[PDB]
Amino acid sequence: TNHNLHITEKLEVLAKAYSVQGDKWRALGYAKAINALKSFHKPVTSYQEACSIPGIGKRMAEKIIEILESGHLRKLDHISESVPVLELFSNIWGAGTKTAQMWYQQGFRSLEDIRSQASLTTQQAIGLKHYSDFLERMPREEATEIEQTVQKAAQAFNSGLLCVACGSYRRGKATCGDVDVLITHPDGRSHRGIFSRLLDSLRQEGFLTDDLVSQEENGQQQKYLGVCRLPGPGRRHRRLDIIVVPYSEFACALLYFTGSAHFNRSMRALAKTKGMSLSEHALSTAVVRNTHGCKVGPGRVLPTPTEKDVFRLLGLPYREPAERDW
DNA sequence: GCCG
DNA sequence: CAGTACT
DNA sequence: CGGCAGTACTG
Ligand code: NA
Ligand code: NA
Repeated sequence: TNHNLHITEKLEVLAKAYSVQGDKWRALGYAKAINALKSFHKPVTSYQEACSIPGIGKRMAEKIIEILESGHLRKLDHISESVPVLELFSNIWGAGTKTAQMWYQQGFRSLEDIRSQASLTTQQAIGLKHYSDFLERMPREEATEIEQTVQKAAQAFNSGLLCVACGSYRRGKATCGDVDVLITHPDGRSHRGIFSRLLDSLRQEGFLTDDLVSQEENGQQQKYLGVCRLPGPGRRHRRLDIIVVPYSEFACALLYFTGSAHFNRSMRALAKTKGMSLSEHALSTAVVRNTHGCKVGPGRVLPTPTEKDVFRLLGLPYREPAERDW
C-alpha cells in the first residue's frame, strides 16, 4: 501497495463511521475508493491523478489531496461523538446499526450498560457472552481441525458426504474469522435430513457450545450458524458456519461460500449486466428484470458442474480462490 | 460515496 | 415485515 | 435520477 497508507487510514475512519450510522451506500462508495487506493502502483500525488483511478470521483479526489496537502481531513473532526460507541455496540453479533442506535438513544454507552440494562435478543446475548472471541481470528491450522471435526461427524453416518472449508480458509489466508463448512452429496438425494443427525452428533461430543441461527424444526434447513470449541486447554470459542446443498448446486454454493463478499457482489453485478443472475443456488440465463433492475421473470438455470463453468458461462477468465479477495 |  | 446475517 | 447482490433465519 500500500503506497497510500496515510490516505486510506483516514478514509477508513470516515467509511466505518458512515457504515455504523447506517449510510450503507455512501459507505460502499468509500470502501471501493479505499481499495482502489490500496491497489494503486504508486503514491497518488495529483487531483487529476486521483480522478483517473476507477472508484474515485471528483469528491473523493478532493478528500485525497486535502489529506495530501494538509495531512488532515477536516471531515474527521466533525464525526459524531456517538460513532465509537455505535461501533462498540454493532460489534455484538446479532446487533446492527438499528439496534446500536436504539441502545445509544436509550442512554447506553458501554458493554456494561448493555449487559445490565439493555434488552438483548437470544443471539445478541450469545454475541455479548463471546464479545472478544468473536473479534479474534484463528490460525488457519485451527480451522482445519474444526473442518475435520465436522467432516468426521458427517462421514460417520454417511461416508459419501463431501465437506470442504470455504471462505478465507479456501482463499488461503493465514488466519480465519470463522470456519465455513460446505457439505453436499454427489449422489443427489442423500443430503436430505442430515443437519439433525450432524448437529446432534456434534452436540453429543460437546463440540457445539451455542446456536445463533438454526431452523431445525422444518426439514429444509439450509444453514447453521453457531459456536464451537475444540477440546483441551488454551482453546477459544470459534464461529462455525455450515451449509448443506443439493449436489447440482455445489459449484455455485462453493463459489458463494468461498467469496470474498466483494468478489461475489462484483460477480453477481456482472451477471446482471448480461441479463443473467447468480446466487448460491444457481447461475441463471434469460432473467427478466424491470427498469429498476428487479427480477420480474425467472429465467433458466444453467448447468454448472464446476466453478470453472460459472466463470466460463459469464465470459470471464477463471480465478483461483486466493485471487478472489476483491 | 461512484457511475451509467 | 425489518433487522441482521452469510459470502 | 437511481442502483449499488442475492440470498437465509428470527420474531
Ligand atoms: Na453486529
Ligand atoms: Na469465513
